[PDB]
Amino acid sequence: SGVNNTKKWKMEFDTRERWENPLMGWASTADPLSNLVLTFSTKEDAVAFAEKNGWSYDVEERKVPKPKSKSYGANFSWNKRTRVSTK
Amino acid sequence: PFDNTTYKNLQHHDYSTYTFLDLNLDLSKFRMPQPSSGRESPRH
Repeated sequence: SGVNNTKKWKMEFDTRERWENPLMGWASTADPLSNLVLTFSTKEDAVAFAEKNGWSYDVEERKVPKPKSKSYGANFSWNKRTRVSTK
Repeated sequence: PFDNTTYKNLQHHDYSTYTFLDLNLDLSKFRMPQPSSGRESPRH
């Protein structure tokens, strides 16, 4: 339930091939950017960084949870379906 | 006739398994009609 890892913007790159090492079965890669993850304060900072580096990019809008209407008293409604059958 | 020396709650010596529910069944005719929530249950 913690939300502290949803505060900042991230930039990552498209995933590329990983294959099994013939000797040990380890995951090999030829992609030098496979682990690069950048952190940004705002979407505009992330876009600015990508542009000046010449990277094509996609932006995904932030998904804030919408405010909910919570009422403990609703658990015990006289004539509504929100009445709980158990606690 | 003021006898303050005997126990006058002896009726319950003759109560049985269904005494309470028989009285509730007997009382059924004296009740007012119940209120309604508007539906058969919270799951309706």
